Amino acid sequence: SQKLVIYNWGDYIDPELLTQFTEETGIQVQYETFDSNEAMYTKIKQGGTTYDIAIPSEYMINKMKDEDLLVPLDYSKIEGIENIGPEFLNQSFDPGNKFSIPYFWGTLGIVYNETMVDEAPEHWDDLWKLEYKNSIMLFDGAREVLGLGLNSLGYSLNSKDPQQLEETVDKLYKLTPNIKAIVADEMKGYMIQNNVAIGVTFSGEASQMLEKNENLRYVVPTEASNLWFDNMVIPKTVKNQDSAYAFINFMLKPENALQNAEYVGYSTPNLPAKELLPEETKEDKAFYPDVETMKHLEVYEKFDHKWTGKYSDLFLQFKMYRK
Ligand SMILES: [Ca+2]
Ligand SMILES: [Ca+2]
Ligand SMILES: [Ca+2]
Ligand SMILES: [Ca+2]
Ligand SMILES: [Cl-]
Repeated sequence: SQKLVIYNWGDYIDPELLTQFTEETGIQVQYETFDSNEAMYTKIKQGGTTYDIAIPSEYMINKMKDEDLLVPLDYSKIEGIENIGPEFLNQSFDPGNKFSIPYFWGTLGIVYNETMVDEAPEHWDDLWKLEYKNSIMLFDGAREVLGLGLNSLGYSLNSKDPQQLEETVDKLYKLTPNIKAIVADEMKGYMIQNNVAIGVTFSGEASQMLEKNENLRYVVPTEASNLWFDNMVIPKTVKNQDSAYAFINFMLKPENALQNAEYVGYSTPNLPAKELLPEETKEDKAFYPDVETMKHLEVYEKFDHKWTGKYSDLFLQFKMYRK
C-alpha cells in the first residue's frame, strides 16, 4: 500500500502527472490543496495531519525552516538536481537548498494592455509618465510597492537605509496621479475586462490574465525586480519518505517539468525542459527574461519585527496620502 500525501496550491499541477506517477511507481496519491500561505502554515504547524510533500512559497520556507518544520533533503536519494538552473539555487530563503527544490519561479512586473498605452512600459520609472493619469493598479503589499519605488531610485528592494526609504515614499507620492487603485487578487478582473491600462503584479497572476485577454502583455523591468519561488519540501510530519523522494525525482525529469509548465503556464526552473518548450513560449522575455535581467532580480529578505514594521508603516503613510 505505497502512498504519498501531497499538499499543494489549487490548480497548480497537471493532474495527468499524478496519474503517470502512480502508474509508473505504483504509489497512490492522496491530494490536498490550500489557497493561501496562511492556511497552509496553520495546517502544517498544527502537526496532526500527515503531509509527505508540500509546495510552499519562499516566504513560508523562511518561516517554516526556522520553526524546524521541514526535513533536510537527502541528496543521495535525489536524481536530476543538475536539471535545475544555477540561477534558481542557493537563494537567501534556503541557502544550499538544504530544505527545498524549485517547482516554479517568477517575478514582479508590469501587466499592460497594448491597445490602451502608446509605447509599452519597460521600466519602473515609466509608471510615473504623465500619460498614465488614473491608469494604474498597484499590488496591495508593502514589500512590493516600497520595493518597486526603491528599485526606481536604483536602491535595493531590501534596503534598511532610512534615507533611502524616505526618498522612496516621496517618489511614490508623485505616482498618485496615475494610481486608480491599490488591490491584490481582484486586479485580474479589471485587466481582463479592459477597465484599466496597467497593473503591477506577479508573473503567475499575469500569466493567468494573459490567457483570458489577448491584448495584455507582461514585462519585467530589466534594472531590478523581485524574484519568487514555489518549492518542493518534505514536512517533518512525513510518513512516506521513500514516496516523497520518488515524487521529487519524478518532477525533476525534464519531460514531467515540461508537461507541468505547459499545463500551468508558469516559468520552469528546469533548464533541459525549457529547451523543449514551444518556441513562442521559450523565447518570451515576459516569462524567461534575459541573463542581465535575472542577475538584477532580488528575493525579499526576511525582516525582523522592526523592519517589517517600518515598511508596514511607510506603506500606510503612502495610503494616507492617496486619500
Ligand atoms: Ca491556483
Ligand atoms: Ca483544499
Ligand atoms: Ca511523463
Ligand atoms: Ca491626497
Ligand atoms: Cl525526462
